[PDB]
Amino acid sequence: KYLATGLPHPFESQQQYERSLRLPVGPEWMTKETFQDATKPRVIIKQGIIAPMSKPMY
Amino acid sequence: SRQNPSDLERAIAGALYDLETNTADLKAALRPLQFVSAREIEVGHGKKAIVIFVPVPALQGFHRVQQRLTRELEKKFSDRHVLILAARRLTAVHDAILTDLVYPVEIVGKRLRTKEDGSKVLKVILDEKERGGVDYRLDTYSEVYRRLTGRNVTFEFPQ
Amino acid sequence: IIITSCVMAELEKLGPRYRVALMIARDERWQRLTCDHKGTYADDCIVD
Amino acid sequence: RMFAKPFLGQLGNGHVQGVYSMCKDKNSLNCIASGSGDGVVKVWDLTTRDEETWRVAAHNNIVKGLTFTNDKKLLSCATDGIKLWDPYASPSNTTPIATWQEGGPYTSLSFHRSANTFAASSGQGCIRIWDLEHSTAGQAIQWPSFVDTITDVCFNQVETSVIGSVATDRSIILFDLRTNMPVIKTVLHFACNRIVFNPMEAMNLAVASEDHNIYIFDARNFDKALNIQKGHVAAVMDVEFSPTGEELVSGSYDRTIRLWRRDAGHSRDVYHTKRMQRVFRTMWTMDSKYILTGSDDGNVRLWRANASERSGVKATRQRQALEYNNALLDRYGHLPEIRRIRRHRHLPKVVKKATEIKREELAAIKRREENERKHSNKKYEKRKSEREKAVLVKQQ
Amino acid sequence: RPVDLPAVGRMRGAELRISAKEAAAIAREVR
Amino acid sequence: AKRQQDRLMREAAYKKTNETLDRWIETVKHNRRAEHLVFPLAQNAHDRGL
Amino acid sequence: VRTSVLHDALNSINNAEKMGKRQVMIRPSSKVIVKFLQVMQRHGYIGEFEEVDNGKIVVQLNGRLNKCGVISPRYNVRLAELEKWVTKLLPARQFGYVILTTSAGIMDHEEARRKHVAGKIIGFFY
RNA sequence: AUUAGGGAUCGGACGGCGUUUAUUUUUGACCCGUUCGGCACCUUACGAUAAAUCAAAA
Ligand SMILES: [Zn+2]
Repeated sequence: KYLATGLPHPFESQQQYERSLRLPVGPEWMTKETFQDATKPRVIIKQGIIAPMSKPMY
Repeated sequence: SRQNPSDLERAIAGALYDLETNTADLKAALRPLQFVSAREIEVGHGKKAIVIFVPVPALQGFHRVQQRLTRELEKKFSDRHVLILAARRLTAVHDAILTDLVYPVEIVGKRLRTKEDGSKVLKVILDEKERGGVDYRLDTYSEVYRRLTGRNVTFEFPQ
Repeated sequence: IIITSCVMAELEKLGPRYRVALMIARDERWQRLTCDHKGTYADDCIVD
Repeated sequence: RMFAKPFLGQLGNGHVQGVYSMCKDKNSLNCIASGSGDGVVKVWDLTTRDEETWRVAAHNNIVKGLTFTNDKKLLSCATDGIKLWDPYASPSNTTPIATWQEGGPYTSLSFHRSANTFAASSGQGCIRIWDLEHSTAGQAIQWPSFVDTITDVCFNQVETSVIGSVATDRSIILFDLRTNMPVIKTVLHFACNRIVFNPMEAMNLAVASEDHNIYIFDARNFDKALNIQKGHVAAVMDVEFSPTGEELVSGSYDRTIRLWRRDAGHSRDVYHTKRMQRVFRTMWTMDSKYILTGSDDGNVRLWRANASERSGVKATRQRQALEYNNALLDRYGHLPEIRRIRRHRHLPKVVKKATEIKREELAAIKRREENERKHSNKKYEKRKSEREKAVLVKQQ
Repeated sequence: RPVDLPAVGRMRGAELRISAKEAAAIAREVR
Repeated sequence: AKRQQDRLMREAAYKKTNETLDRWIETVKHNRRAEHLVFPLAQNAHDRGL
Repeated sequence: VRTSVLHDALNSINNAEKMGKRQVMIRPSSKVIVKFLQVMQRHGYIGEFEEVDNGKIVVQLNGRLNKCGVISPRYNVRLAELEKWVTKLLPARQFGYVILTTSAGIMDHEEARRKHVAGKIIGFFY
């Protein structure tokens, strides 16, 4: 049960995946800066109003 | 018959006389027919469409022979949409006008759409076997039905 | 007349088949006194 | 799954009967209006909720449409027509200061992002559009030969002069306002219930359809659907995009509300309440932290997104902990143990047995199709993918 | 007992039977 | 014919719309491929250039 | 066999209002059923309906109506009798409607009060 | 007015990627899909109500 039976959907190779995780993420095994960088969410939402975008950025 | 001629009544009569002579080699319902009736009112904007009223045995006479006849009459006559209709004087008569107006296709359904209020509309949906040569004529069929009867019906092929 | 929020809730806990009575309850022209507890339990709300 | 306590509150008394339309203040942060089945509208503040701020018996029949203008005024649609009221005045005026009736029965309202223009989906198969303070009858734009009642209509905020819409022909339609004409008409297998656009990706948009399913498209190409979000039992009554545009509310006809990521293909959350009776209008607030569910139990319930993640400013280790657990999930979400106790969510009996029957029947249908394909000449063909298969036809 | 049923008579599905005595009993209450 | 006429007219309209969406495709591509998204957007902060 | 096709239709609408559907296919049609549906659409308790032919009717229903019923003996009624009948037939005077065939056609009790025409109670809903 | 369909059941009628009759066409046997019609199971009741009775005492 602690095995993972099915490959995860973005993945294409078992070796890709088993070597993809490879790294503990907590503060015990890396520096605090890498911790911040490794647990940062993809999207950050502050307080306020998300008014939809007026001018195309890039 | 029942009229004294008009400027395009004589035109459609002389048309069917030059279909009597100097052409085919196909002659079934043309000679036992005289001036019967014709009518011309605007359809769309900028365009016209002729309708010709015909008696009730000549209805199925033209149902025997109407292929390519409407085609040639359209081409050499004013380059406009030709419609063939009976002359009659209530709802069964209106369905008769419908099934006479649509000659190559049998209708499938009449659809009475009520709305969120007492407004209502009709949609008659036609056969699936012939679709290509009608969609440029569907609006003309609809407006001539609206002018001859007065009821608002829209014509469509179901999907 | 006064209806407690517990009573209102209990009515809504009764299913859609009680919708007429629910609407009768929710006719506006009457006061609505709230409750501040966990219970939503009509009888105790009333007795207290 | 311990701290999942996502319900929050019940906005005041609610309406009298069921609540059928509601809309936000897309400029400020706390102003909500909803119109009832009994022709009355109420306007609510989020900070003070236990009582209404403003109330007016608007129409006779159900309040089909409702929206806020840019400045301070608001507009409601029904079978009586459409009217314009003002909720924030030192006197509480009851009389609406504008009205319109011609153009047939209007269905739905939508208001422009920047300008003072707004569009209305009528029942006449036609959308008529006004520019406020200098228009009276508005421009009636429609498909050339179209009759069927257009249900929904929506101003696309990011790319202006663009409005998509949808009718009961199980077709949706796209329009332009610079050149005031329809643009594209595409017909689906099933009837759509509502259309919204992706407020952070302009070319992307969203239909909720009685095929119990949600479809995301790119407007530039309707050849195949971009996303099939399928989780439901009954018809979906309404969808709305999160203002961050990566999340999606889906209220459906069964008493459920399902919260979605943008790329998912399944639920992240399902909400159900034995009180709640039918869902009709679900809108995020301007915060993408809270969603609002407008019932036919006559409630406007306030739910949280981020099913456990309580609001509040956080101490440093508290948020480091919660972000730590989040990305910890995004590694280990697929192990069987933790997967089952993250997917385990209790459903009421109705939707439970119904989805059992649904999965069974769809298995039967797939088996039918597979046996027919294998024992038919379709075997020498490609398995047509479903995002392709969802569209019936596209035309212009 | 179901709350939605009217009390003038009995109901089978969507059909409401009203005997002649009950409509005459309404004919007494109107006068 | 009115049908093909409005067809080509709405086709040109469709082309122009797709041009106007091609003006956003680059931003959409960036944000969907990027590492971190900020909200609310810097451009739509009410106090921008002060 | 039930000769009241309008009762069969009302039973269809009642079962669909119980199970929560979004349309029905009422196989036998009649003009009086059309008129009942028009009064229903005036009071908004049904979404939208189309008469189709071979005919039947597709009746998209919203889920606001609760219960349909037909008065089988088709009872004659006058004005004060209309008020007392409607107060003993609906659970509340501000909920639901009854249907009358009057000399001015088929309408609800509020319309029959506006025209001050009496008639014959046939059916009702809420 | 249906429950709500599935798994099987056979009586037609229709089709077909195909095996065997078939020395090759019929046609017949196996398999698949559609369709009506019905002997019956279970599920959920759509409810019930007089309960021991139910896809009918809904
Ligand atoms: Zn209490």
